Amino acid sequence: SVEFQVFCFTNKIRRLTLHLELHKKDYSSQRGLRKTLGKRQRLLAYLLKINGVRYKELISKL
Amino acid sequence: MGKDTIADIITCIRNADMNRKGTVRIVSTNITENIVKILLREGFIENARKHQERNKYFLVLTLRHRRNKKGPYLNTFHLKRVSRPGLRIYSNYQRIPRILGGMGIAILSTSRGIMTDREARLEGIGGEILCYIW
Amino acid sequence: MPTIKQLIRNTRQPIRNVTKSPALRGCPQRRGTCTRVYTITPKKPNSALRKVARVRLTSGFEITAYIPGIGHNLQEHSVVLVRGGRVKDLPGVRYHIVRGTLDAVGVKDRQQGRSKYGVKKPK
Amino acid sequence: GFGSKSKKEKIRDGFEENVVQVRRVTKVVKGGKHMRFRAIVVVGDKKGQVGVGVGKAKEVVSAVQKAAVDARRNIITVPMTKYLTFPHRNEADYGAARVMLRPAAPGTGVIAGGAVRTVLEMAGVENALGKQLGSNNALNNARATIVAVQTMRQFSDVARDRGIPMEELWK
RNA sequence: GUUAUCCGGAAUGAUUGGGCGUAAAGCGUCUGUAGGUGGCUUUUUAAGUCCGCCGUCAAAUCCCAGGGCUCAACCCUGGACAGGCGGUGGAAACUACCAAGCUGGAGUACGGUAGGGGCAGAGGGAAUUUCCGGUGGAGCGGUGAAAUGCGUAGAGAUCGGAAAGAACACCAACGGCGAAAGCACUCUGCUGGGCCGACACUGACACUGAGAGACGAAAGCUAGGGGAGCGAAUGGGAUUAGAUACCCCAGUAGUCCUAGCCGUAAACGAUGGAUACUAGGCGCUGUGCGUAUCGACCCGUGCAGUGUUGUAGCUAACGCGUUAAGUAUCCC
Repeated sequence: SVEFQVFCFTNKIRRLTLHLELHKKDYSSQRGLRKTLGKRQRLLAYLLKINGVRYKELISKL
Repeated sequence: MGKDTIADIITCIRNADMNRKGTVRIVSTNITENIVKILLREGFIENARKHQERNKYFLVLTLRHRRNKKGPYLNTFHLKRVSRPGLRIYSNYQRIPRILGGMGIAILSTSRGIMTDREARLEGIGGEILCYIW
Repeated sequence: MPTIKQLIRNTRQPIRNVTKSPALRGCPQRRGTCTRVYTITPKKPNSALRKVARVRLTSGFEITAYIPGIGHNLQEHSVVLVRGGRVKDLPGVRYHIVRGTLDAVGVKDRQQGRSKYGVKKPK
Repeated sequence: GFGSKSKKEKIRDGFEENVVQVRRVTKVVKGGKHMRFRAIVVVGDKKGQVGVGVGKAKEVVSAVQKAAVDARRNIITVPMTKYLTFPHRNEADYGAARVMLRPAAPGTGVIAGGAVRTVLEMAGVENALGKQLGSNNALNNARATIVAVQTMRQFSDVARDRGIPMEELWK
């Protein structure tokens, strides 16, 4: 299941970001946010590598 | 399952018999099957057996020995790769080498199949030299 | 240095055979003008009074050149012909002076190996 | 203590001897600084039978012959099939001296560095060419050739080992 | 003969052909773009690859074979392998491509699980110093030995009362976690990461990473707090020929915190990362299965991580050795 990985990582970045911006100095979870961004980004380049229209739907969903 | 499936088998051969263990377990892809098919019939090894463990067909390969010595195999096997991934080598039917005069063989990928120097020198075809053993 | 991309950028290159004579810079031996004909000492293990002529060259450099042989005629403002070759004992002397050539006479009374010192045959 | 060692020296027509270097190696003591002689002797008949040996003693000649008695218990035979040359090329390092040996045409006298050439001109091979890659040493050099010509196989024993009956050989 | 220039030797710029623990050399560690390399099966095109044929790469040179100068040098006649590029006809194993599946690589979902992972908030008690009281009266403190200091204005010692900042004894282990730096008084909150199982899911989504970005002990600096101890500089005493020093007594910046900058360390495992394979013994940590009881044990084990001796192999040696400095592949 791929779109649950992208969507799940998106909610991960939402909850972790609204953690981090009202907190502002945790330099440990910064790596977690950046590993999630990079991991999701290699997924988006993967599904963009496979398809057009379907990845256009992944952009249009979020 | 690393980068190479041929340094897979080959490095399992060198690491197999440099510790004198006369038994190899490797994956059985098409080109591994072809190499052990053109390698059991050339007297280097003894037997190759396919089987399965979790329905994954593998090759166990029995190496040669001799009798109770300081080391039970006298002639060290000396396997070597040539056409590395990222540096492909290619030869005509001129460059194709007689390894040590012929005591080694150079298994290589013709358009026919994969041959040895005997079976690609008579053909006159040439191709990508996988590796030569001696 | 992999075959891929650390080396089809470049390995590096060695510089040259570095010139063992920075003057003479065309080719082998070059006309000189004597400026000083002083005498200096070698490093610590040796002990001598080696007699060098600091010489201006026609190239554009000025350089202290050694004077071989025993006798020497070389006064102030004479003309010599320097050649390459490092005298080890003297710091700074890089060059020799040819003997028997222009305005630098051959050595006095030498009968072993004369072509290095510019002395014609006796007998 | 019978005397003069005439019968006991074994006149050495069977093994001809040469040094290849005699370096004076020295140790210091409380009294001072005293030296012994390390000689390296390569023994061998021209039949194909050589071996190195080191020795050291305060005399020169006892170090040479002492290295010889160490050497003439250390012999391999040279696999040299053809008209006094080599079956195939070989390379084998020992320590930090690497030696590439290469067979030659019969119109080629042995060309190698002094230690390698010494153990081959005593080995009775006539047609080889061996470059030395690595050390300036003489002992590990020569002993590296000895290891580089132990591991060398003819065509008859490779034909015997592989099981292939016979072809692919001009002679 | 000397000199100069060039190549060799020189594997001393390394594709053939080197290295990076300690010899010169692994970025401090990590994320990731470009780019490089990449699992298995089946099918398609042939760009690479290979084979045939054809065109051309002037002549001279070099190579072979003849011939001519009395030979040679040199001249001449004929021939051609390489190898380059192009046209064209074939092959499909490998790289690439087209399409379709696959799961062990990688993830996710789920259930557990361990932790000084991080940050924030609360709370804690020894100890030290200072102050305030009661006592008592001559030294206390310090040293190799002394002295400066403090002390009759009552020191130190002892008991009580406050206040202050900073650090957190035993537990502490050749232990756990983090990418490294680092992280230990306890509790709470938010939150990272790891490990293990079932097929529960997708189907190669992988590795590395130029430039880039982040973090990055300590000392340092800007701004504001705070300041007990310790303590560069400084000052005094001592030792000393001399002492700007080691010793001692005071002692400022600093040490701590807020917000930044700085971006270096023996940032060390003196060892970049990743995958696959190659004896064992003795351990520790986390989980999983079976035995044993039915419950804690306890034995073997499946893995992951951490350590100590050690076979093979490598190494100049010392040593390293499944967490390689082994065998190979990739990337910087």
